[PDB]
Amino acid sequence: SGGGLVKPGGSLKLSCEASGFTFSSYAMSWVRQTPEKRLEWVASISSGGNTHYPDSVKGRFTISRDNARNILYLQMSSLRSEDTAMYYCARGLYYGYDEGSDFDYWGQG
Amino acid sequence: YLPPVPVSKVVSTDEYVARTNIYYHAGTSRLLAVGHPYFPIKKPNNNKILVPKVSGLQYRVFRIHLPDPNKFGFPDTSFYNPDTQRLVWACVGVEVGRGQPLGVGISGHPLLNKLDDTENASAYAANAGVDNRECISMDYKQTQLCLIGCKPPIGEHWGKGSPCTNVAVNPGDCPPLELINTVIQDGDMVDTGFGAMDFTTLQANKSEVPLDICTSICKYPDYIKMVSEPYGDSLFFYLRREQMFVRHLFNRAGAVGENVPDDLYIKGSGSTANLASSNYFPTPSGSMVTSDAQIFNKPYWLQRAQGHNNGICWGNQLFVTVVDTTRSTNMSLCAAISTSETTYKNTNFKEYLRHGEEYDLQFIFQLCKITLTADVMTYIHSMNSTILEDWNFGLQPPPGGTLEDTYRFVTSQAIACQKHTPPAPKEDPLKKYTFWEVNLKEKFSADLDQFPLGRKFLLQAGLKAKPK
Amino acid sequence: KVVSTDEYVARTNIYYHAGTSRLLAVGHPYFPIKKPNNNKILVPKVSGLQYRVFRIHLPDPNKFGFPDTSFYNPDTQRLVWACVGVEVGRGQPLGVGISGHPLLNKLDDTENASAYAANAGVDNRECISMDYKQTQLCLIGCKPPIGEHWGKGSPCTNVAVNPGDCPPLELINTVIQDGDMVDTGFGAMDFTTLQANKSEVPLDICTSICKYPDYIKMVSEPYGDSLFFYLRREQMFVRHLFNRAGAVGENVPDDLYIKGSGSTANLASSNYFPTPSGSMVTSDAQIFNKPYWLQRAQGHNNGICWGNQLFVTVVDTTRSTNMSLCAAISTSETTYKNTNFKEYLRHGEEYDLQFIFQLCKITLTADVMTYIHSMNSTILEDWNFGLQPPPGGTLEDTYRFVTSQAIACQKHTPPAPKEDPLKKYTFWEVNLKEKFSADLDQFPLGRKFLLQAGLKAKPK
Amino acid sequence: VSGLQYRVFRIHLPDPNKFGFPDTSFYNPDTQRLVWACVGVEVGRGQPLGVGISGHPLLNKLDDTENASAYAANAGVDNRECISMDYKQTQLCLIGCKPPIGEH
Amino acid sequence: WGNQLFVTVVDTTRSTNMSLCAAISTSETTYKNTNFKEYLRHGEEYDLQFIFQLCKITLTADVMTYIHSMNSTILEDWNFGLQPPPGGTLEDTYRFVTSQAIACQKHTPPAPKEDPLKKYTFWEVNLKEKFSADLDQFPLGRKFLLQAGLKAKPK
Amino acid sequence: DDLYIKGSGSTANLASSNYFPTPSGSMVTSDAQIFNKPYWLQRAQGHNNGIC
Amino acid sequence: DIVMSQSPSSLAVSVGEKVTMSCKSSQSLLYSNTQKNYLAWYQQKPGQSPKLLIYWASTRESGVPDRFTGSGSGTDFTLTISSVKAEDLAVYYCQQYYSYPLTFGAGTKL
Repeated sequence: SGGGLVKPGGSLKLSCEASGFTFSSYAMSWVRQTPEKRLEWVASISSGGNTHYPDSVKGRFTISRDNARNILYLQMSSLRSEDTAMYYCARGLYYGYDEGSDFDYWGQG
Repeated sequence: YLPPVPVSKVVSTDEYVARTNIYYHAGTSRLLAVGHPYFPIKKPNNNKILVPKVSGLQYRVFRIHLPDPNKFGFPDTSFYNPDTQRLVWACVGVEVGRGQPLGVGISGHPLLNKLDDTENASAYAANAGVDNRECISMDYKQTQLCLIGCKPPIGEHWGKGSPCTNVAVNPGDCPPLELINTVIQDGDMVDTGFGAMDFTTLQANKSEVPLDICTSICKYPDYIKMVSEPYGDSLFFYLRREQMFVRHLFNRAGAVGENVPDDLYIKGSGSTANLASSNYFPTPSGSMVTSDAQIFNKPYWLQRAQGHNNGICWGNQLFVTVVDTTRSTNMSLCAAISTSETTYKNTNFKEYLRHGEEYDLQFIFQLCKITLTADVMTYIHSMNSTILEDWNFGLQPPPGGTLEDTYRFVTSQAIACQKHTPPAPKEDPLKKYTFWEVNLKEKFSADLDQFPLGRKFLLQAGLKAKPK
Repeated sequence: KVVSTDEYVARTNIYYHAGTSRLLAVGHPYFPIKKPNNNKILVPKVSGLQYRVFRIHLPDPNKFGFPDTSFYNPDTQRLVWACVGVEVGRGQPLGVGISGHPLLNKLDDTENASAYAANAGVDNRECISMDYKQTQLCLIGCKPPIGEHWGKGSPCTNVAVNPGDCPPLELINTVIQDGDMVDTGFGAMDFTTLQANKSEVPLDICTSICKYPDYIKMVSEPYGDSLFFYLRREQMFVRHLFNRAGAVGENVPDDLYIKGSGSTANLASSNYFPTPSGSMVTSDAQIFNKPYWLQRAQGHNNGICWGNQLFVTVVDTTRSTNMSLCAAISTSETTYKNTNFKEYLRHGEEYDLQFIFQLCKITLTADVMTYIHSMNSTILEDWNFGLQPPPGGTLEDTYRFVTSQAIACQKHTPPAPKEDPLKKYTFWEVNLKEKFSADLDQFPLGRKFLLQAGLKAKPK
Repeated sequence: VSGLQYRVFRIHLPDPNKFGFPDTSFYNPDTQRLVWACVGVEVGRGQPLGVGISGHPLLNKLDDTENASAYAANAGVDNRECISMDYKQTQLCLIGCKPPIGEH
Repeated sequence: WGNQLFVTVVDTTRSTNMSLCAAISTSETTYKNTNFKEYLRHGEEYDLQFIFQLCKITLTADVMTYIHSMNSTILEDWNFGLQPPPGGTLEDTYRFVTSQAIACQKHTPPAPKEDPLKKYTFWEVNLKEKFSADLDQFPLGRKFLLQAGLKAKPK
Repeated sequence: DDLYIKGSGSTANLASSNYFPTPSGSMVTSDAQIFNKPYWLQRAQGHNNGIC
Repeated sequence: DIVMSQSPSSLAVSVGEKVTMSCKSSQSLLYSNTQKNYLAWYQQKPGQSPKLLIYWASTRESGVPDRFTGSGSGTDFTLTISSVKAEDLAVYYCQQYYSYPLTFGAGTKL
């Protein structure tokens, strides 16, 4: 939601907004686009706001969850141009018996 | 019936292992190496080396293969059945031959990041110029060590870590540091006393140190972690000696990026208005060599080792690591582009640097057998299963289960060559890791008498007479 | 450490037999029939040259319980057929087909020329047919037949390949099926793949890959169960000698020779191909249709057979004759004209099988429960002592769906009748199941054995 | 490469006297030695059987000698022709510790 | 003798030569002698399986003599560097001068050890690794058994 | 067609596909004669033994 | 990690052809206490967004026709489709969520 021209090395400030729904109901994440069709993954944080970080961005991608604005946010700085990508938002949900995961929606990207 | 009742603790390998009556020896003739100390020589446009970089300052790895004992000849094998049992080598004693005349080399750099001599200063120095770097050389700390185990030597070093991201790194800012373990590789560099780390990443000047270590990562072994192995199979033994002393007192020349708060001092004026570089570095120095300190040219006797592994070498496989500074002398020769003129001309000579290397190995081994039960199989399988694979498992069921086997179309094929271009599958899982190689597998002897070292083995234990 | 079957094996005293009806078979020599616009086949091309492969479908013995069941526990063991014996019906009087191609690359003879040839018209293709390697074979065993045959090799990237270059080279080693290509020995491979020309060969042999056994690797099975048996026989040699005519792949170094000029200036065919001669036939050459036997074989398998299931293959040249028809679309006119006659062909084909068998019984140990499980577990799949106690008690009914509010709509699950894995492989199939019965008194043949047995024949 | 090329197979064995047994006590390795012996041998050959052939584009030839209606023509220069033939059919096998000796 | 064995065999029967054609232009639909080059390759298929027996030799003079007469090079590869028991040959033995590549290579000197027939080239195979101690596992061998019978075995 | 390639000229048209062999009898011998020699029956594949 | 696995790249299914694709995790997919396979998927077409395929292989999304129904448990799986169709033409990503991070298939472009 809003992503665009950024020259690497600075800080990167982006948003993912809800559209006509309760924001605090389910899980949320950030995503990126690596053109090989080999996709790379960006960021996540819990409902309780625990940082979901891989071997990579732990403490790196600096996230701010906002339920009120119904928007997901992320902070970066001293950017990695290896993070050049078309970034995507994503969301979570809960579907509770069979134990395998469908997905309802995600952001503007 | 069922898998067994059995835990992992560790055990003293002598629990299950049985010691045999027989010993063998083999050894290489000798090993030579030659190369340039400071950097490898390649064809300038090419990436292929014309000349390798060689110095005592580089680590040396040695992989030694043994043949499968269960294929191997004895005067008396009666004592076992391959049905129920393995055989595995055991290394009782080890030698390192070293023949070179002992003497010191040296290294340096033609542009050395340097300010001045702070050891004694009669007056306030000048102000930072542009490019004051200088041509200076030094001696590294003297060192000896030896390393033995069936698992590769694990070194460690400093390194630049991923900074935890809150503040954006501005160019100029101290990267955080990370202590990092890694596999020790051949050609890797001894520390100089400047610390086991990567200069390349952490130092952008590239003029901070002499050549040899500049681009590389000096590493140092961590006895802790190594000894912290449960099976102790990294090494079951070693020895170490080293020394160094201070020589000179210098500074780094560059901008200050951590400035000194005044409170530590008082503000000066004139020449004292400006703080000189608080960077200092000592000049490392080795001392006089002695024949006595030599850890070499003497037999060793291992019976009880700190690791529960006792001289057991798994996978027909044994390692040695060697580091020596005493033979480090680099010889310098000159060749004259004109043999005619009778007046000395600098311009006439092409100066050259080469360095000699001498290695040898003489190895004693005991043979050992393994009785097999589940618990047996279990524990090992638990420890490492791969060994069982090179092994036939003595059996997979009780009669020899087979996999719809391998019979091949290959050995010499038709020159299409995806019928091989790709030879051996599986792996040496370390195949990525490069290091020196030798094969002894043809070199064994059933008689020690013939050999210089062997009789000592007798001698030390007595010969009694030599039977069996 | 494979062992003989009969290590553990436990025999019966007991035997049954079946034999087919026979074989009703026919069809066209050259190519199969279909609607011209369509791909839907009217009628099969059928040939001997189509590899001759047939496979076995039989009841679980354990299905039948016995007038005396007593002698064993069905549970503490299993109960497993062995093949005692075998026979093929093969009934046709023996016959000659023969072929070639209406267009052919040829320059000409080698042997006989008074002078060097003339210039080459382009597309000089000609119509000639040939005979073949004279051959029968039979193939006997339980694991799939697999033919090994040439291939084009993998050009690696070193040499940049130029238009028209030599395909690199291969042997391909691959499953046999029925109705596949005999060689005359023109190479075990597909020119259709591996020859541009498409004018080079008999049409039929244009089609597909010549295939030939690999004993060696079938020899090389861990258990030798592809076959435990076969026989192999043939005769042939060359009839004539003929040059191809085509653009040059490569040429001969001169140093190897001298130079002509004028007429003699110019290159004599390096394209050199023989014309084979397949031979006479005889009755005595017949290997067929005779009591056929084993006990010991090269393999641990002795009659060791699974899925109640076995593969059978044989091949014969001998009968290769077809016969055609002269179709007069008008009979009316009494005066002759070539006009009125279309021609059609098929190749009629015939066989039968009668085979003797045993059962054997198998108790259970890990070895049992493993060695084959080891060897292959697929049979204890077919058995029930593969275990597998599972979890998983409970669920929820929820009903009903039709209410038109939506709970997720449902199950897809015939899913896996699929059992033959190799099922996509397509070839002849013979189900035998209920043809079994007791006494060869009734069964035309293996009482042959019963006399080979002898044993007293029992009273009335 | 062609079939008509002779084949020569050299086969190395490892020294027995480096290589031991499940039970070796039955001998003294010192006072004696060990040597392999060859009891039996096999040759596998897998190809579908068939005859090849060779020829030459130029060959010294006059004409048919079998039947001639009239006397032959005058000999020109280079009447050589392209003709081919089949070689004599043959099979052989050779085994020993010393190389096969040829003659010509 | 000398861990060495020869086999030589020739067959005419498989002489078949397959011939294939490659098209330099795949487009044109009119047949032309132009478009097709021709190549000729020939297949070759061998295998070897060899039984072996194991034997020992007592030593006396007559022994040693008799052999030394036949071919004395044989003794070399054994012990008996010298006619009788002692052992072997007492000038210095082993040396290697390289590792990595600058200096005049280890092979700048000739190879001292020889099969003197090294002049004579021909096809080669190494078996050294392949031995097995149990016939049962092989197609051929069990016949050897069968020829001599001698069956029984574990479970 | 796909089983071949178009001709032209002389090859404009396709000759008849048909072929049939000409059977040829072989050398006859006195041996293979099966006659003028006695026969002796005891057991036959059928259950009849020489019953007419 | 497990970067999910679909390779080599070129295969295709013409008029009336069931599809062949195989995505395989590099960790064992028979798991202890939970015992329900976790597998994720996607479809990237021209004209709209790249989108999930399948979840738990026996439970399908609405707005997802049943045409995709897979089989197997554990590392590798087997798909079966009575009739494969056009929009089945697509890039099929694959994934598992139990142990995060989220990593992706070598992909099915079939």
